[PDB]
Amino acid sequence: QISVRGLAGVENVTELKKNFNRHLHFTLVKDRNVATPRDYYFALAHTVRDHLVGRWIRTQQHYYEKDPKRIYYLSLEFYMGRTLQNTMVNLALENACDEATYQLGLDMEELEEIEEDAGLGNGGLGRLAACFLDSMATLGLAAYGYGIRYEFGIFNQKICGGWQMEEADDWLRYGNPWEKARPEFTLPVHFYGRVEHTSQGAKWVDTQVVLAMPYDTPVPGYRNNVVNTMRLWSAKAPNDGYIQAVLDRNLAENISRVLYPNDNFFEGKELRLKQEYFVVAATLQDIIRRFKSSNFDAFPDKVAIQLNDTHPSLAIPELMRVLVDLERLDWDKAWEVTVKTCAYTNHTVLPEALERWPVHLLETLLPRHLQIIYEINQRFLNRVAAAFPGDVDRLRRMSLVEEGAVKRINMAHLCIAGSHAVNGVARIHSEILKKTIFKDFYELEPHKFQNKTNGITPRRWLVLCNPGLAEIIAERIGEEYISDLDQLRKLLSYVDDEAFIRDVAKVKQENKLKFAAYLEREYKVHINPNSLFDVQVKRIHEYKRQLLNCLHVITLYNRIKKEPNKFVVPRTVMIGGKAAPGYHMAKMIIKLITAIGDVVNHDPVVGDRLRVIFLENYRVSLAEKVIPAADLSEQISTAGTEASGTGNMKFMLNGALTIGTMDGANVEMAEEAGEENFFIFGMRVEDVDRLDQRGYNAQEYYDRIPELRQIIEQLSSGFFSPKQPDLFKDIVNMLMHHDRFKVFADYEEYVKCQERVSALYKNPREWTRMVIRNIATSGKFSSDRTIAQYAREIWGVEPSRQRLP
Amino acid sequence: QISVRGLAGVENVTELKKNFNRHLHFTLVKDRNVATPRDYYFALAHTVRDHLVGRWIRTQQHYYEKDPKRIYYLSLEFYMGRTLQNTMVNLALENACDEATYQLGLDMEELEEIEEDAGLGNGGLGRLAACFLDSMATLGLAAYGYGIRYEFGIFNQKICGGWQMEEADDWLRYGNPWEKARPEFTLPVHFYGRVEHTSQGAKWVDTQVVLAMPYDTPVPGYRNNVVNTMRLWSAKAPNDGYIQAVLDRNLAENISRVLYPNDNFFEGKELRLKQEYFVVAATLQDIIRRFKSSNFDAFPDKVAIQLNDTHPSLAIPELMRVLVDLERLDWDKAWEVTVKTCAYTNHTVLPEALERWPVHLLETLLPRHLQIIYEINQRFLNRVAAAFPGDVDRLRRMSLVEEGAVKRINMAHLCIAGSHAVNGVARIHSEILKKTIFKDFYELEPHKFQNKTNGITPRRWLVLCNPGLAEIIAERIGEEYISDLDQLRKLLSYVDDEAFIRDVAKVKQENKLKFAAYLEREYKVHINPNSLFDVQVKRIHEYKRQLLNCLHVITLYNRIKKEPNKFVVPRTVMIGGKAAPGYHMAKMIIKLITAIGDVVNHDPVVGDRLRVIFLENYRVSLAEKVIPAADLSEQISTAGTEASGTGNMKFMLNGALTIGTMDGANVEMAEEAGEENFFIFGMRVEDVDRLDQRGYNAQEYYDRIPELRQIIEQLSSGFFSPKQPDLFKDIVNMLMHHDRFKVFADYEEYVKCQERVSALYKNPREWTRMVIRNIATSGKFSSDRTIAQYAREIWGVEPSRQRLP
Ligand SMILES: CC1(C)c2ccc(C(=O)O)c3c(Nc4ccc(O)cc4)n(-c4ccc(O)cc4)c(c23)C[C@@H]1O
Repeated sequence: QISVRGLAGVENVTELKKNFNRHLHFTLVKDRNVATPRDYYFALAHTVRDHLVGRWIRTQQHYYEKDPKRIYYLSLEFYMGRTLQNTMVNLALENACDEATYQLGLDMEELEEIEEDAGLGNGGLGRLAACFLDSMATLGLAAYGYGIRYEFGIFNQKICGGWQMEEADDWLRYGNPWEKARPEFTLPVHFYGRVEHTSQGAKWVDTQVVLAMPYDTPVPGYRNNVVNTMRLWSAKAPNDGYIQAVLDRNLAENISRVLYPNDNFFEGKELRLKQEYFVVAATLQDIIRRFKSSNFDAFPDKVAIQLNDTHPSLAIPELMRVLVDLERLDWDKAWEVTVKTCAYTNHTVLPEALERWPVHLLETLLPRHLQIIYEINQRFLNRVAAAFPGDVDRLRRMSLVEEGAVKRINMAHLCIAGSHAVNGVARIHSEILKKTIFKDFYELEPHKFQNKTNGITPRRWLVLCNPGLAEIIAERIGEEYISDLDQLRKLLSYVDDEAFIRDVAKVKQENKLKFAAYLEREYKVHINPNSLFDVQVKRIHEYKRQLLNCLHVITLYNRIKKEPNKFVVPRTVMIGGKAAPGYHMAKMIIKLITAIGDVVNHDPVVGDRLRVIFLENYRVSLAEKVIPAADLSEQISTAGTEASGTGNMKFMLNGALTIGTMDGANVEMAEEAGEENFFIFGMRVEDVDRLDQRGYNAQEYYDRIPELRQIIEQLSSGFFSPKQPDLFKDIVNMLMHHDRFKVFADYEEYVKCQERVSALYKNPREWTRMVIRNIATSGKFSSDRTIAQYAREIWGVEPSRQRLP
Repeated sequence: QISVRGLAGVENVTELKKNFNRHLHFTLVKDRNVATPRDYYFALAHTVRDHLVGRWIRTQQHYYEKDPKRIYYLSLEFYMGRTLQNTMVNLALENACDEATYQLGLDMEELEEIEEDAGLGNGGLGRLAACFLDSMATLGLAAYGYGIRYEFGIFNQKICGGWQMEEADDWLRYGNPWEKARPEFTLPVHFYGRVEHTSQGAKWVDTQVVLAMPYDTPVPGYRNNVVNTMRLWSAKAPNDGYIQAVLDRNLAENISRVLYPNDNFFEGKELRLKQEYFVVAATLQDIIRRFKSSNFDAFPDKVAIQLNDTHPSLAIPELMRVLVDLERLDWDKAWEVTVKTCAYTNHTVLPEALERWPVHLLETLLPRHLQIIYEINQRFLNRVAAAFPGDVDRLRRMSLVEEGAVKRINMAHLCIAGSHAVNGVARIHSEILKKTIFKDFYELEPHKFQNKTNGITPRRWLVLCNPGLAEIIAERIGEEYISDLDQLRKLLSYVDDEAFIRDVAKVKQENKLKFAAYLEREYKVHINPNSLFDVQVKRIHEYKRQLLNCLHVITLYNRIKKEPNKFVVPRTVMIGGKAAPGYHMAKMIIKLITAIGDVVNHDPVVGDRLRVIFLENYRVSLAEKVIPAADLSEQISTAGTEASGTGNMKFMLNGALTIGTMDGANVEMAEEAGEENFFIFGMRVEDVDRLDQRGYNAQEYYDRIPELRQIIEQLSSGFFSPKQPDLFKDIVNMLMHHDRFKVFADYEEYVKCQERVSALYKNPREWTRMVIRNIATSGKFSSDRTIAQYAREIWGVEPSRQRLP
């Protein structure tokens, strides 16, 4: 069909059909008479997976033979999405399978919709892990993703009566054709117990054992014949009245049962601590076994462990435990190895996200790790005291141990102390780390602190989800950009090219029709395809300020009612994302969005000039549908709160213009494109700080802005909940009296900036030319660039995009 | 190698090796460098399973096209054992795979030892189900086995300190290459709730739903191209704080977690009741769907439901529930259909085995079924009252409702009332049913009561486990006997044939060396291969009288110590079998066996003249090893207690002579061979009854038998437990004062009969000639004969051993 999707060679298609039919017969045990579309999806998935196997085996053999330094990306989350299209793209098989299935009478895109997302993450951090796996394989790194094979990923969200309802994400119900169970590589993980100090040294005894069974999933690089591994551990009860004892095996196996759905929030649940140690303990056993199959001097030359947030921070004391207690290294040598092995990525400054585990919980579950943590703290604070003699407050601030009613271990402090590199995920965030929350650590060890601005893979996030845009780009500049995204800057040459302008707008219109067709087919929801698609998709949080979007939406509605005869650019305002189950405010915000829609979408004076829709069950596969259809990308977090963002980058790559604050990677996106090509508004970090310094008074904004006052009175008086007039009193009260994110303070600039958005959209040519200037400068935000930096600046390995044989 | 194992055709071997290597590469994702023997086993298993798929699909299509009456064998247990060798035997692939794997450098028998038993049964009843599936496929019946896919089968038994320890039988740990999950055929099963009576009729509402997911396993007939299905249901939570709710999905899924390990004993556990309804409800939905894909007049013409014991007895009220409540048939028409559809097989007369569920438990879990059961009872008792006017005691005795402190439903009475056929499992047992425990039901409906003497499949139980014996037989009479076992009578012609006599003894000696090698390799246990192998393997129960064997073993030991210089036939006495976890006496009996061995096996005066060994973890695969090696088959249950037995038949088919009571199918085995060819001893049923009539006094036997008195004093005084002198006081006390199975009353005849056993074994030629007379007359005990009778006398279908194309 389109060239970026590869060749449908005659023999390749013939072989694909034969292997499809073989799987249908021998694997699905069906013939065409009874085969369901799901049977067809699985026959195709097995056929495509078969094309990975040779390279997968040879890649891993190649690493065994050449012994490169191995990169271990440890994460509690791998937000992978679906795998069938990604595999075909990266194997150059997409047109061939499309033709093969077409000749069999099947629509391959219909089959693709049958695959369950591997929804093993919450949001940005977990999706970063997924993009990173893709980029590390495309860059030829000997890299392994290590995580948990959750039986249930992030919950499936249903909207019922305008409210979020959570259902179990039973993604393995029909099996997983991608993974390969490796029950022969199963390893014991220990919990509880107690420490004996013998003549040999310390001994961790009387533990309860949980087995960790690895499942390996292939990670294909982009057309370089590299296939790396994602290894996900599954909890299994050890082999050794009767019925209840068998049933009680469920308790240990609950360790890998379900992903904790807290996006940016720490709740010290013991089961979550168990999950974190589970990944850490089994993974480090793997790492050490592989290292010995090559004395621990060389260990940091052969192993990098990257900690995705503090979630696997126990790797630092676990590595010490293994090196000291089992390998009998001296403490100082073991510590030198550990710090040189480990590096730590921080993802947020919000204090409620910081993992601060109660000491008594650690003492019970992991008694030897708490001892090692205390020893780490004593030695680290001795270094602090020697560098800053007499600075007692600095000692208290830097300690891994936090005092209080509940004594706790600060896992971020543990990570900094035990890592040779610490990085934030965007320039502004990494500077904030050095300036504020880790300033003490930066002053002790400035060399540790780095920036690694996040990115997204242009395979999943352009070639896969927006083949039309990838094609019109390739028609001009070739296909090299797909793994060399800075070549998109060549498109600045085409900013006055009438053909490209036409094609960019044509592609966007096709994507919008496709998304409108999706909403009609799957939900019987009708959206005006000739409206500006205004999209805010991301997890629901106060700091991301979906509520500020809500205020603007009601402003548009109230201005229409005030002057019904005045032309306004028609909009479909779309908001989607999941709220954590126990986050009352976030669930109220979802209900407000649907409640606004219930009024707006049924007002005959409004008609199709304005519609407000909550996109249900936002997840990786839905992001791939809606982001290519978006005109306006809402990135409106309070300045200083969004460490980087990555949804912002997806929209930029896919031809939406961005309205946003100078926050996270927005800053660098605007720098890359030129601020004249972004709708930047609102307080900067400095202005937020000035408000905090004098005290944020929302009443002052209410008193001075009639249009804002009108909206608050509508919320209070029940205008958006006539049957329950005080339904939204908590939102109103938070906004008026307890708003940590200063919604009102950006209201006026936001509404006026939104006016400028509409003004440009009335000029289709100039809208599209500004779009070109964004797409053309999105190259910096490829995760290949991010990974190349991690490789050279932290891991000490040189990337390579050369083909394996 | 040997002809009964088929042809190793040149192209077949070449194709097998290619498909082996394809599976190793694409399915196991290994190359030969790293492949474990388990990888090799799985590559072979997939290769062999691939050879079933075409016939499996075509068999089931054939049934769809020809619409024969379908047989549904409902059982809570399918004691299947391993599947790889059985599949190769029945597909005529065994020599070809043997040669193919040999050319790849692999020992196929080593690979076979890697397969986990599908241990989904307890003993005779569950193994009968497995043999029946094999025979119904070999006889061309459109037959389906329906059961539960237990995550954990019968526990793995370890002997530790001479005691049984139970471990979870994690048979699915490495997967199951045989089964095909059918998650698309998943069905809802309902529990709890309540009954509404509307205008339409009754309605079962407010239930909790458990999903039943079917897994299909192929059942190959013997070289007739028939492949039937065993469908096993797996419990799954329905699709619709948060974390605990996800974890609590385990509660519904516990329904299929583990097989209840009670052999012959009813404990009214609610979870077991749930399992029973689970199989019943999902299976009958399948049956009805398949029936509609062909008005319910014709339903009994198209459906037979065979109830394996009372365990799926809820099928009777469930079928009524569906026909009346959902299909809106009148009660009387629905009842006519039900009784003509259902038939019931009874497996034991022991009262403690009878399922008698508390009415309050049924009312809570299955409120509509209890209503239907009460209505069934009222109408049935009305028939009783009309046939036997004024016989009020008969009404009380026959009622489905049993009065008492806890009111209960007698599930056997439900089965008789709701079934057009009731059968026992051996002639003596089926007569006892008509004479005693079901005499009232027999007098009301004599036409209902049948016999179907049990049998065993000669595929698994001769060709598979004893290929040497199968070969020397085939060398004389051809291979037709393998599915026409009455042709073994041709071997009576060879009773004076020196070559056959030589070969029979040679085969037995090879099997004994092979089993001795097994015990050395797997347990470092040394047995004298030139000793008589005296084997009692079966579940441990008082009624099977392992204790009587114990008394004889100690007698042999005490006689040796009394006259050390006197020659005795050397024996290896082997006892194996599992005790139910909560059955104290059975566990004490295992400990006594090992305690006897601890004295006997270490007495230098005894040496290798006598050894006593407890065979650990007796299961189908171990039965296949030890039964072909046995010289003497211990079948010594108290007359009247063993309904049939089937282990007795396995030994007879495999060249052991039998010592036993006139009990169960022993009677018919002795009738078939001639009593002169069996070591029959002990009380007959009539003598047991005479003892009960006057009261069994064990003291009288103790007082009159010095050698018995000596053994009891050794047990009491601690001779077999010096470190815990009163370890066996409970056994002694039961024997002396509470022995329901009259161990002492058969002691003298047993010991003297055992003398006759030894006397014949001293004459190898006459021992072997008597063996020939047993093997030659074992043909009646083929489960093909049993199934042919079920087909013609209950199900109304005609068997056929003709090939499918
Ligand atoms: C070598 C090659 C071209 C091929 C040719 C022929 C057959 C066949 O059976 O006629 C093949 C199967 N069989 C086959 C296919 C599916 C199945 O379930 C069993 C066997 N598989 C194959 C593919 C995937 C596997 O996990 C295992 C083998 C492969 C086959 C792989 C390869 O494409």
